[PDB]
Amino acid sequence: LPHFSKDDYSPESKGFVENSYLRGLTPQEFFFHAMGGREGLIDTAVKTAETGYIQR
Amino acid sequence: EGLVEYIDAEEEESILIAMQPEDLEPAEADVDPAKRIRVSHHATTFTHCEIHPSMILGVAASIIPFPDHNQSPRNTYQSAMGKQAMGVFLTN
Amino acid sequence: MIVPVRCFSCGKVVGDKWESYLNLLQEDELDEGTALSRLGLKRYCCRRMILTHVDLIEKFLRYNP
Amino acid sequence: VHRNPARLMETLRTLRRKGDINPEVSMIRDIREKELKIFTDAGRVYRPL
Amino acid sequence: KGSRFISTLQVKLYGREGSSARTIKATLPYIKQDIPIVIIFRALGIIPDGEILEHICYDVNDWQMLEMLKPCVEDGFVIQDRETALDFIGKEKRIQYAKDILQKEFLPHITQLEGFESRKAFFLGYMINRLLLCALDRKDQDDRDHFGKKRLDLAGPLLAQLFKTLFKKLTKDIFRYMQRTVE
Amino acid sequence: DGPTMREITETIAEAKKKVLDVTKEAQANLLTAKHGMTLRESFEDNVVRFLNEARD
Amino acid sequence: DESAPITAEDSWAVISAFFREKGLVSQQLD
Amino acid sequence: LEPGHAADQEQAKLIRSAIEHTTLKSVTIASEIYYDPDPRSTVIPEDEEIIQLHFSLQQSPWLLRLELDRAAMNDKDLTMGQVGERIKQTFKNDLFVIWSEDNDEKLIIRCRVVAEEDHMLKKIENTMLENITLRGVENIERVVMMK
Amino acid sequence: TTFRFCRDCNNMLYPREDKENNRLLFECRTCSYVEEAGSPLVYRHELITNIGETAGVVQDIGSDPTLPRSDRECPKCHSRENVFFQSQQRRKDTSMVLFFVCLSCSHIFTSDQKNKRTQ
RNA sequence: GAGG
DNA sequence: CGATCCTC
Ligand SMILES: [Zn+2]
Ligand SMILES: [Zn+2]
Ligand SMILES: [Zn+2]
Repeated sequence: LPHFSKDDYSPESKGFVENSYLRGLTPQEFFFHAMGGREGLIDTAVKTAETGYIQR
Repeated sequence: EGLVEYIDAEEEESILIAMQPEDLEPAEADVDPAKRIRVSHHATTFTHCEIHPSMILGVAASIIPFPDHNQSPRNTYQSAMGKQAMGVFLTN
Repeated sequence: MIVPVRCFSCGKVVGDKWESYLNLLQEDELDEGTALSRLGLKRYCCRRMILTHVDLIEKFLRYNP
Repeated sequence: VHRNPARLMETLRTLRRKGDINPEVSMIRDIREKELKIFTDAGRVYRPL
Repeated sequence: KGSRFISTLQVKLYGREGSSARTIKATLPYIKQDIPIVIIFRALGIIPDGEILEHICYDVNDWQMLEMLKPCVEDGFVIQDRETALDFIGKEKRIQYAKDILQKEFLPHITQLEGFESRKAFFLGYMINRLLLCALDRKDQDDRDHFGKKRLDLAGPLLAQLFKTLFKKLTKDIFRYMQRTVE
Repeated sequence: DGPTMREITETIAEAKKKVLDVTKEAQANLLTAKHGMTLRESFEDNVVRFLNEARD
Repeated sequence: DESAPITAEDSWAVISAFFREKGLVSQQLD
Repeated sequence: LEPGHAADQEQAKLIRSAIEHTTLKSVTIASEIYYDPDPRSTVIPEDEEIIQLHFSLQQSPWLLRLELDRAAMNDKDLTMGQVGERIKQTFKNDLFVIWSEDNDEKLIIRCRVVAEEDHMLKKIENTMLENITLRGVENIERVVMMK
Repeated sequence: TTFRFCRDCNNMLYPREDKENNRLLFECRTCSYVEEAGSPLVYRHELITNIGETAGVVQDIGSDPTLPRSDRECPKCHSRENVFFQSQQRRKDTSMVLFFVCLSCSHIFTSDQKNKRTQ
């Protein structure tokens, strides 16, 4: 993200959500969770299409 | 008056952004445990600041109460549903 | 779209309270919480009834016919 | 090309921040790649800061 | 602001990772086969090897990139002038087609005019520099998912496409009506 | 619990220290990857592990 | 003081300023 | 592993080294082509010690000099002699190979061909790096020892 | 390596052996030019490369706001004003090593404890 | 086009 | 030459 400095491999920098859904997620944490989340919705859509064909 | 300015992903590459005006740049020298974990300024070489982080969202997501306390797919699903909801669409 | 007559949850009549409520906020210059209590809306099912009512009839009446 | 791009870039931004260069115009200075890139073109999604 | 003319130029580094004699060849619109890079530079006006390489390599101290271009220097060794370079591409008439193809088809963004080539050759050089910069494992292959490199076509732009098309047909109809007016 | 939260917090801080040390070691060129994998790949595998461990 | 720095609450005035001029569908209109 | 004698960590390290496909490329830092005309008197002052030997128990004035990576040589169960005797058993007579000892500070291999010369040695270096199986089975790119 | 072009032509110079005197020379193929070589080195490959790690060190470097600043002391002057980055050699098998550019004397220093370096 |  | 089910 443009809130980080160049070459940052720190937990926080690369998608480590330190917070619980109770405590609440920070904007950075929020975005990274969304990025992970998306990938999951995409292959959910992929699995259902692919497995259905396999079954046939 | 040059207090605010327009940035696109290309120019975004060359700038360093603070998330909060205060909470991202006052100074340094006890805490609320209930409050979430917010890292450190650490980088100070800032050129800009975020008007408000919640603005990363759009119309549908803007309706959710505390999505920062929800699983990410649930915010996507809720976004789909608010478009199936009922209410006054217009006064006319 | 006008003060619902009666609280959905409990039944306490709320149709007679809207105008009195606005006056308490306007004239009397009270806050919503003291105003709701002044109208005798003790339960939260009754408080939400008035507090969250959006009066679109005023907008609808603004139309020329 | 340009020799003293630091001076050029400071003038360019000043003008856009004053108004003399359209606020939607993007000016990107890549210090390490010795590069100045400008876009006046339509289609670019931007956000205020 | 002048039509929607798209032509994609490719700068292709031949020879696999670990294959000796790695050559660089370019694709030109309406040209049957690939053309070695030095032949493009020669056909543009840049003749000496050192001057061609001066356009690609931006630092003298970079022998790595210079050894990367040694086979290109050999590839077009047989051509040492603009006349025979333009001739390569494609009577006599074949040279004009090539000259015209360099100004009209090759890099239409920059210019589609005549009196340039210097701007075109330098840019072609920038392109190769970038191709080598990656090939030399100094740079990361361009990300085709970077949002900044993507544009969004809205109401105006879409209407403009249609309007250009429609107005041209109208313009054409007026001319057919003019042509029919023989009396 | 107030005590429990305080302890989760310290668990995460120790993962942050392990991740910092492996990084500091990595940057000193003292980190030596085992056969079959990049010095970077091994570092990455390690960091992800400490972080996953911390969550559990 | 007029020179004093902004708080995160002060952000909402700028946001209000944004939409009071742009509204919500400026991309379309613009 | 062999029933034995299968739970021995050492024998495993060997079988891994016997099967993982290893090329000259995987062990080379750089390959240089110097103009060294005097075979006995070297222009490279580092190499002087190597030249003293390889005389007891006509060529080309062009030298091909490969510098090997100590780390890589130790990841694989490889020694200078092994690499050297393997380069020798490829060209047999059409190449002369000399080399640095395993103890020696820098790991060096020197090669000479046995009109139109400068092109040939560049062609040979390509065949050395990309086409010489030092040890291992072809297609077996990586091998991992797992308990 | 470091290779030259013809003084007059500005065309690539090619190797040539004396054979009689056994010495390295460089001939032009566009004209009749000939000059002696400096170093005997003709070709250098390099599969394990050190060049491009420090690529991008420009005097204006300290003005890049995205680059991080370390608390480190410059070995040359004792300036603690410096910017830093990891190897710009964008390859898979690369060191996690840092490079520091002292923002007071332009000195490039490294986090590396194993290798030395001459940049 | 929208629903799981 | 293929690419989940339903009806609008
Ligand atoms: Zn009630
Ligand atoms: Zn010459
Ligand atoms: Zn210094």
